[PDB]
Amino acid sequence: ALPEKVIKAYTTVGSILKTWTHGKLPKLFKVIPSLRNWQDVIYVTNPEEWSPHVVYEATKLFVSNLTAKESQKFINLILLERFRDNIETSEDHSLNYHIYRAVKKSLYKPSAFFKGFLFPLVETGCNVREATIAGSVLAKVSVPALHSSAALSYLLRLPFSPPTTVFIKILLDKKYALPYQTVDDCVYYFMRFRILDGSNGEDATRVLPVIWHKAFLTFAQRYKNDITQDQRDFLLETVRQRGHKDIGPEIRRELLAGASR
Amino acid sequence: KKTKAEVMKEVIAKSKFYKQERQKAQGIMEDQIDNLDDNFEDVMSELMMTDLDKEYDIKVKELQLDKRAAPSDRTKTEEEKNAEAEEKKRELEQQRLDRMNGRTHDALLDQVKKLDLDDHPKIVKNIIKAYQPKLKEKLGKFTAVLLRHIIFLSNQNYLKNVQSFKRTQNALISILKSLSEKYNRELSEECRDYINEMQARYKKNHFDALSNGDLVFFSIIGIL
RNA sequence: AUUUGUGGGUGGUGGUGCAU
Repeated sequence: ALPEKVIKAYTTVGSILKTWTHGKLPKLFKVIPSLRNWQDVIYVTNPEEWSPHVVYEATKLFVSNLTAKESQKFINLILLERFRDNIETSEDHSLNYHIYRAVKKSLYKPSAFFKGFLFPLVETGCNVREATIAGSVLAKVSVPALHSSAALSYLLRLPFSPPTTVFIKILLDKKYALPYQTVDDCVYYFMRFRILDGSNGEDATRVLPVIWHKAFLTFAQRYKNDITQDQRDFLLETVRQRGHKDIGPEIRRELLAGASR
Repeated sequence: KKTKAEVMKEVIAKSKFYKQERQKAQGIMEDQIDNLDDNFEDVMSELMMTDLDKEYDIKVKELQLDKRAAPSDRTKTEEEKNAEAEEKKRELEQQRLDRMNGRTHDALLDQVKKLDLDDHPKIVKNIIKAYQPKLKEKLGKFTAVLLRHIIFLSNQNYLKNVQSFKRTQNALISILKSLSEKYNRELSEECRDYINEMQARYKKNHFDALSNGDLVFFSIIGIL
């Protein structure tokens, strides 16, 4: 049950946004952020069929004027699906420049995009190319210390996965702050990756990848002093038992150059 | 014909592209003219309005907690580190050959130092400098104090022997080497004003304006 | 109650030669 004028205006605005490439956005679209039924207006206007530049502009306007929860809901329900569709059905699995700009804006304002997409991408099972693109975008435009630590703790407390491990590798390349709790979470992730000689799950016997090995090497190069004597010994034991053949030297060098906090 | 009909096929399809582009812009302009207020009436008609967050809230206290920065970089090879420095040594060498072709007041800190002792007041001042640097203008003033105070002390006394004076003196030398590699404009201003004052003193009195401080001035600028 | 003052990363949302 929607008004006929409302439906006509929404369809006309969606068509104008889909066909628009340059110029100014409509005042209807500018006052949509200052309205209530924004999700319904966007669904009627079909933002999936609209322009990526117009979508990036709408996301920036919502991040600059609207509220964080409405911004997170809109960002999830539009951008996550659109980015997944673009990555799956791109001509060469290539991300759009305007979509990347919108994602960079959403990362600059990370109070919404994390709970909107970062847990949602891992839950929806982003592919290897999608995980690599997400890690590259995060390394290009990271976030504040609190948001980075929350994202890292969420990724470590999440189960072992290729996309989660790639996200952990990109976060370790960014080299954010790891407190005692974050270092404990990293050590728990390493112990879960290592085998247990009574009850064991799947990661005890599951093989580890080169991305996970590089993530462990970067974590050892960054947070060597954030691990205590027992934590450094546990990291060295993990890097010996289930570590790589060629990363073992740098791993042991970092685990021996690390100091107890 | 190929440079004409291509120009024809371009601009026709360009204007076709232009007219289509202008049509969407006019539609958006019409959307901001009448459909804008209609959208305001649209929102007045229509109506449409955890665990990870707790883990995020748990990580929020795990972000304002402890922290330690130690993000190390790559490993410098021995020959590689040696070569770049050798390159760095060479870079100033041809440049030399190309050149071979073409805390505030004195007494403000003098009283502070005289109250102290110039056996480690330098190291104390080095801390005071490092403190300010931890917070460059004050550093330039500090170097000015360093210079005129070195001159001042060399004028003052020689009770410290070659193993009590040269210690703090060479400490001042190394300190001013570091502050030379950090600051140069101020040092040039200092030396230039001092040498003009040198001339003025000499002109007022040829022999009655000599100084051991001037001697060590010449020596230090020469090795600097 | 984000922004400024000090430092610093400065290239592959890389093409390509080839093997399988």
